[PDB]
Amino acid sequence: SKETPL
Amino acid sequence: PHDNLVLIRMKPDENGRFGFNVKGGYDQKMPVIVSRVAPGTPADLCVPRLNEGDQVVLINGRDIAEHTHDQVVLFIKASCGELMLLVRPN
Repeated sequence: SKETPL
Repeated sequence: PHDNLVLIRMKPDENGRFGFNVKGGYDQKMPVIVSRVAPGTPADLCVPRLNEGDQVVLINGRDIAEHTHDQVVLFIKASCGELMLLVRPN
């Protein structure tokens, strides 16, 4: 489960 | 999602950041969900506010239903001069 901050 | 949707507009900060995290896409067998919202950032101070658990439907008017996590991230990174999001509150 990939998570990325923006 | 198509019944109770919310249109959010936010300008990026000095470093070109919005202050929110995303999870899911097409490569991940899960829809695009706003997992975390940082305090005092464009995503936290915009009207209407981008909340945790919101399912992302559109990014700058583009349908991201068939797009991967990396593409979704890069589409948000291309709106920096404002980011448009159509979400489903949860």
